[PDB]
Amino acid sequence: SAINAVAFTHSAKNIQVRLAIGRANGDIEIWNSVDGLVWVTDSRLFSIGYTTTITEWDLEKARAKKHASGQHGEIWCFGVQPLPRKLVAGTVDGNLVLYSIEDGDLKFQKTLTRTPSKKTKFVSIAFQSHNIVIVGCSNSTICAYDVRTGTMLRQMTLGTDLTGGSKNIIVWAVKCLPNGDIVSGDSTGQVCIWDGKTYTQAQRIQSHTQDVLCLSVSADGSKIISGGMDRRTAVYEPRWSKVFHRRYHQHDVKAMASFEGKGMSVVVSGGSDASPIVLPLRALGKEFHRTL
Amino acid sequence: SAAWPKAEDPALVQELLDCVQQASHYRQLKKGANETTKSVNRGTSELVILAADTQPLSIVLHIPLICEEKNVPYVYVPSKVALGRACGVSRAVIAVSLTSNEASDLNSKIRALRDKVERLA
Amino acid sequence: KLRPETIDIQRTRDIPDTHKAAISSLAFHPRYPILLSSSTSSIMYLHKLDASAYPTPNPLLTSVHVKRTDLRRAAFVGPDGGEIIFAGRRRYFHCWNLSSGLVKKVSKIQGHQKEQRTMERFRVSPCGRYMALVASDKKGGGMLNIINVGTMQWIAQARIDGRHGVADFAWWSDGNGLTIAGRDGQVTEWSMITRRTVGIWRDEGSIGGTVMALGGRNGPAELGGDRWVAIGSNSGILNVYDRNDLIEIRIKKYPTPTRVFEQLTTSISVVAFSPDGQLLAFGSQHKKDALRLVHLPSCTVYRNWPTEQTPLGRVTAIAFSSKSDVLAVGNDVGRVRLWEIRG
Amino acid sequence: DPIFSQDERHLIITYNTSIQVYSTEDSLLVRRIALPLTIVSSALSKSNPDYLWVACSDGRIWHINWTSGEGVDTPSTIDTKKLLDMAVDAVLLTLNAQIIAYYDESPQSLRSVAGGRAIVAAAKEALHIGILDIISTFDIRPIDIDVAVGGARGAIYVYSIQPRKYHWHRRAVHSVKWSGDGNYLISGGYETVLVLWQLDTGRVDFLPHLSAAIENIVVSPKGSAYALHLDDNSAMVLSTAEMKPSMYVSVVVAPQRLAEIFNAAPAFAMPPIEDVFYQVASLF
RNA sequence: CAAUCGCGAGGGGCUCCAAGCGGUCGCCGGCGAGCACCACCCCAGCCCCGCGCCGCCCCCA
Repeated sequence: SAINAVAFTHSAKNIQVRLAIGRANGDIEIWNSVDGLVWVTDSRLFSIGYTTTITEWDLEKARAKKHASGQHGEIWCFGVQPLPRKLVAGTVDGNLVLYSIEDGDLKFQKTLTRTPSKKTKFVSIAFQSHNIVIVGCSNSTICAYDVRTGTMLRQMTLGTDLTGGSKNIIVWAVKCLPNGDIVSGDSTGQVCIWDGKTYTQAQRIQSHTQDVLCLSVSADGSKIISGGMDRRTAVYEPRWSKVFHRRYHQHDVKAMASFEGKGMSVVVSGGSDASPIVLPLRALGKEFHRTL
Repeated sequence: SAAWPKAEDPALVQELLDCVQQASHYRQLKKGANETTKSVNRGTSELVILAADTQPLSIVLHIPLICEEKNVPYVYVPSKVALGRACGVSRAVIAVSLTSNEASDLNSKIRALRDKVERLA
Repeated sequence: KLRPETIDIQRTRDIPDTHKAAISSLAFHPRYPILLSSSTSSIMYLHKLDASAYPTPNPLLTSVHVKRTDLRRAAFVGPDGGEIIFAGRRRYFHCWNLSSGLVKKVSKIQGHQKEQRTMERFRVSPCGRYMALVASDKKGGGMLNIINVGTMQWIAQARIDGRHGVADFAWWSDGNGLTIAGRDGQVTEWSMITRRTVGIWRDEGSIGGTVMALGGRNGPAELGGDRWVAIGSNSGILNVYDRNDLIEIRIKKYPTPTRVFEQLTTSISVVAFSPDGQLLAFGSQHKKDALRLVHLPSCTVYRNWPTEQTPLGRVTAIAFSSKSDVLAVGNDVGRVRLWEIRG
Repeated sequence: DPIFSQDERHLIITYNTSIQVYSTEDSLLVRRIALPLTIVSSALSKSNPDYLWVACSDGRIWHINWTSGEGVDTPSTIDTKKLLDMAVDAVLLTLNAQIIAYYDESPQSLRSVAGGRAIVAAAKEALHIGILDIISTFDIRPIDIDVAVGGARGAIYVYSIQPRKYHWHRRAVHSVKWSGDGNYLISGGYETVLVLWQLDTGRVDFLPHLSAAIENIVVSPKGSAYALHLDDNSAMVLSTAEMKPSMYVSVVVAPQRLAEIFNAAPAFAMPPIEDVFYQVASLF
């Protein structure tokens, strides 16, 4: 019933762009228990549930074409590389697992590296550049890697959980910038933009009260859309600040997806109120819309 | 290069050198390449670290052979000076080996540490 | 002007007042020959440095009992030296005037009281504008909260990553940024104007890293203009780096010290430069005469002072004067001793 | 509307009957200065003196000072309607429905922007910038300008095109001002809480419990003490980070290397001493 | 400590007694300690969650 993943086909004629949702039954639905899904373009979508299988999905057949799997354990994130292709998929055991998307086949290619602590469960990824990766962790750390060599760049460690109870900052969502910096949407409500050349933080914007589960940037690097375990989304503008926050949603917001083409620059959010809800990017322009 | 079990500077090197220092305080530590080689050939060794900052690394490339024969885990840290004052020597220790006994919390730390080294190799 | 291998130091008569605890902090006034002494026995003392004084030489100006705090650090503020900010382990810190006689209690750092349960580990910039506090929360890192002392308000934060947080840090001598010694061997050259890290670089082989000082002239003006940095570790080794050789802004990730200082065997606890940038006094408080003294830029340890028979005690704090001509050593039993330096 | 002195130790308060100055350091009122009603504003004179400028509800321009009682005799009535708003610069300008200086909706207030001048006019939802939510109050900072508008609700829009919502207050805001170096946005409210907007890393920290009184706050000339006007007929000079009222108003070379210059080739078969001297001076 | 107030095992017909135990306001009551109930790691345990064996009860047979 609930949303767990949204993705647009492109993000930039009659070019077939489509919208791919993942419904918490296990379903997938496309507009004009699954846990993640991406597209690939150079266009086919890949999804994971909680099990270790990462599966393609043929659309005109509407059947699970070309399953893939592996040894390690539960995939909790994956993503595709940009151009100057593979997949990177981080799991519970601290492995990050590269899958090959050589021309048509989805192969279990290679496990590059893994954290020494088994108690570091990865949560999300985003790609700072072509060949180097940003991954959140179940501890306070988010961490960079290189896939040319597999190596482990600087741990970008967040603090403790000050507000009460737990110790660990569980980083639920990580995204990137065209500027070269990376936003980390952690637990405890906060967001923080980390610098990209030196991999340290530069700003720690506290807006939400409960953990930001998802966020997404504009395609020009201008507006940042966060969405939390509260009923709350919030926008950010230029180093940065927030503008406002309206409870568009009714449960926690669980998945964002932005699009900036065809004269229709919209960002679509979904959570656990079973109601996908679409926003413009020009947030002072006009109202919003929702679809069920 | 030949340092295919290269330990990562994000705190695995730090836990290696810290356990080097604690084994140095429990006298479970054979320091230097020759005494490391004696501990591996005699089979007393529980874990062994080398240094990839060796100026010719061939002079420590010989112990991964006998560590593969005795089946003890080896791993390289990127600084013989950090290994040297990790031991507490006032010189540069190029390769260190650290043994164990029947009952110690240090032996537990060796066990978890070569569990992480087994996650590398 | 003093030559590298042999120092003309001499024993000036000591401070009369004795403390009931170890001397946690000493600080000379930046304009006048005044010594500020402060202990864990809740008491600070101001002394004027006149060696020909009578009845008791180096007489006492005033003796401030601060209630219920144990003075971990007291420091003059600014080039003029008109304020004394002091702090114990307690959740507040006072500032005190020297032109009006106002004691003010800063008890709230602005939405970061969760982040700060001490005030003890502070520094104040050489231009006197700002004042960084070690925020006492680690879980694998450490941040410095920067205070505007004209308002006493938090304006910036300086998180670095490590295991046990910040060891010890130092303001740039221009005041435009920091340099932070963490507890894994990572040292961050932070920038206040951009409020961003210039670059992170590693000490030579540091396991922990304990203390840090900084100072000199004709250094990198993009790194604050201060020339030498000394970083001390758990192994008692003090590494001394020229900060002109961190530039290759691209900081060299693995630089080489100008000199490794390996004379002391136990954990380096104090480190200081003379404010003309010609002496480095460093030491430990786990052996008796664990105080060494270094000529800069030549990086040589003086071999004639101290001797077997130099009374130092377990050195808890040192301080150079404003003219780099009087050294102060306070020990584990609560006695300051003073040495004039000639050159 | 309360105002400090150029040398910080004097506070200045207008009442509904007179003008009273105060010692910020020591005590209560210094001068009862006569000011009849047979009140719009009071600021300081800008360029040379620090006398005063008071405007009543109709045109009677009092140019009156402290350090004396001089100025109790000379009003001015050059304007015809009852005066609504009032601002001085350096050069006086008065909002009457429009300006007179030296438009659709009802006027609210009018403020002046420093030496390379600009004007900021304030109707309900309009606001007029002049180069050369329903409003309640607003402040400003130059250097090229930034305007913080409060509101009849608890939304504090910030402008530098798009505002920023800084909504906290569970009623109208009564006071919004920029702090000092522009880092914080010190705001007040009906509900006795003096909120410090962080405006950096977007946190809030405040002074909650007070005499049910917050309206018309002012900031020190330095980054120091804020003075609060207080609806229980009280002002309150609070120094900063105390949040405690200060005023309530109701060549080193080792020898062994030169030994190593002279160890091999003992006296004969040594290199010639031009070369040995080049070894020695090259060591020095 | 001083004023004050509450509940109520256990026993007896909504009431009665009582072992006890707590709260509030004043303490010109006294004592003790202040990062740190934290950082790094290891061994277990409470709880909650996964997957597979048995222990038992089944139905045909």
